Amino acid sequence: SREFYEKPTAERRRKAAAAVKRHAKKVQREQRRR
Amino acid sequence: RRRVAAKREVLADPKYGSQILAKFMNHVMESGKKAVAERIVYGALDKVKERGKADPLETFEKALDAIAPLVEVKSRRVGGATYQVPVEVRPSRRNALAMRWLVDFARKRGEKSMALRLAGELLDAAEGKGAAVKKREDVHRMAEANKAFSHYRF
Amino acid sequence: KTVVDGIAHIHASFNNTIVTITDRQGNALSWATSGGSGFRGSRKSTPFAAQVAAERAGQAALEYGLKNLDVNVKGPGPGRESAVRALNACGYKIASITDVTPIPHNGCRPPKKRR
Amino acid sequence: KEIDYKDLNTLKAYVSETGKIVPSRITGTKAKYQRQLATAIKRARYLALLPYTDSH
RNA sequence: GGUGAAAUGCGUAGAUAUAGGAAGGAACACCAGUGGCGAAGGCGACCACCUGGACUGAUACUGACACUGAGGUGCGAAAGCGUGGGGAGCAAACAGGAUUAGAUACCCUGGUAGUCCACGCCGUAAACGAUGUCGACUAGCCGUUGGGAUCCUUGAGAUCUUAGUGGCGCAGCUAACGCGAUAAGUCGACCGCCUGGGGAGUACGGCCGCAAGGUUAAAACUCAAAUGAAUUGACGGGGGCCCGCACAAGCGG
Repeated sequence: SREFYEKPTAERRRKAAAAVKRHAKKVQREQRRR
Repeated sequence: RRRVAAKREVLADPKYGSQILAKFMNHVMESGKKAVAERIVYGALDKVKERGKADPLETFEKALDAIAPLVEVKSRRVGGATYQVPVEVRPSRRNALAMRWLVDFARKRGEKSMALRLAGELLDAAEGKGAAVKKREDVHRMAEANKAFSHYRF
Repeated sequence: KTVVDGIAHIHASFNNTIVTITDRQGNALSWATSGGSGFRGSRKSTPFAAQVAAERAGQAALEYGLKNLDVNVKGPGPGRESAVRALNACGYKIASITDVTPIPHNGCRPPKKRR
Repeated sequence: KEIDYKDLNTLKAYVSETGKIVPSRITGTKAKYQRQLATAIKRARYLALLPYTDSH
């Protein structure tokens, strides 16, 4: 939640994997879809 | 960890012809000899009904009517405190303590004759005012905090 | 008195669970907390004790009527959804739950992160 | 075309049920029009044509 | 009935608390985006006013007016520092309460400086892309932001073109990792800098500061090394799979 203060260095660490799990989603599944 | 265990009890006799007391010769032949145990093994069957009016099995069949707990207490942990899981199990599981617990707690009485000692509380399985029907309802009582321990974190 | 409908709060913190029954005139009738049922210490900030705490709100509210109730939930802790099923079971045919959890739009800064 | 705080039939299509603006990954909207959407929301929201929170 | 577990504020003063009101600071959820703007530091509500630079399209004009830059001079997170407002929340110091051989701490309950505003100072950061600025060139593919133009055109769109911002990757380079039109390639112009590790960004001097201190900046002496990146192993109070009476069924000191 908003329980503790997130110091804005560790809050400016974003994008867990969203250019992998939503960008390489149509790449790594191309071993079958060709 | 697949279970390759296979259960199959033999239930037939040339003397009693019972179900869960036919193949029981295991704890009544107390590591020694059958000659001395033969009068103690099936000598108590006609000693529990020889003091009452009904047949031996009459009060032997009603042992799983007041000595079988409705829950289980096997522990498990997830990331905090160990929580057990209690729920309606299969008959076999529930009806295992409804004889052997009533049977093994007869050494703290011990009256005349070894066979009477074994038959000491076999006739108690009807009214359930002995010691085997004192821990039956006790099990249920220790499940208020364990009531919601089955799905979430269990 | 006898009031037939009221709005019923659940304060659902990480530590405790407070349930207060009011009317739509907001005035408190019967409050029952998750530590007021003899808990006192460590263990049950759990949906178990709110199941215990929400019913005591019920059978003390069953003095001045209160058939239908409206449930306001406020807080992040367990005992959030196991106090609204512990509430219809006391003979309430509650209309709809409502969530009122206070969210700042930027607000005060929170405390330091626990280490 | 150029969406506007008066046009509430357009603005209500990107307001969620709790009052919040819906992102661009949910509705298919271009990045220029989204940041133009969330200004006409915030003007109609200010001007009491739209709530901030769900409640009232 | 917080949690690796309990201890402070409450009832002849009403206890977390109402469907209520008022005050006051401070931060602007959602939008929010390998998004945007800025020389960097930075900048997130909305509206108005005052203002800077970019991007972009054609056309007209000036005609090398350019690039860089020792000195110098501006602007520089935070915290600190005067001087005066302010003071919710949070909170160095500090008080207790725990936890532990101790605990001077990590956890709890408080809480003044500070954080906030005005003017002035400091002038530093892992101030980082650990990568100076400017210019020209060198395979592609996949996103995205601001424009523009072409495309049968409905755009649900497509293509090329620019200026940014990203993900891969050919050549090439690299000690390797890796970089690869946002070069660490290929070259050019200029500047800053480095010369084994400690001593040491330290003494002494000078300059600056109100201070804290900053900046410029060594030697004696000491040691044969420090150091980078990758490799095999061992190890981890790293993670994921797997096994065995390892975990509890009807044993017994």
